[PDB]
Amino acid sequence: SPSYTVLGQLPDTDVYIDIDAYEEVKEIPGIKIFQINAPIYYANSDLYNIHTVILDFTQVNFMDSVGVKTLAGIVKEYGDVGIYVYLAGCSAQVVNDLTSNRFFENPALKELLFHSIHDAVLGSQVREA
Ligand SMILES: [Br-]
Repeated sequence: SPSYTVLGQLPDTDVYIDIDAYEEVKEIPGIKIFQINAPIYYANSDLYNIHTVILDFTQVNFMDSVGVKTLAGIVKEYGDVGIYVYLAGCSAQVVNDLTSNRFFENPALKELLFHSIHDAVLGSQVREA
């Protein structure tokens, strides 16, 4: 797909890249990591035993209101079956757009933000169930 890329972990590192880019790269059991390559309403249409979905926002420079509403729906619906959706690598600008479009109307959703993918992975290790 051009709109998302599935990432894996280079074993025994904090490096996450395209699962197809290198043979020894492996997905982490229980976690799906998707790099967003196009506005999320696109990647979402493709989407349509996992405890955590990590969305890598490193390539995202801004979000529009349609995208934030789409993301909010993704977070809510996974959440409703107990799966956390983490947002990794959001720029200050992206978090500003999220905020403007009322993504953090419930301030608890700030806990879904992490600076790096590895930070998100570690954050999924132990948390309220
Ligand atoms: Br977006």
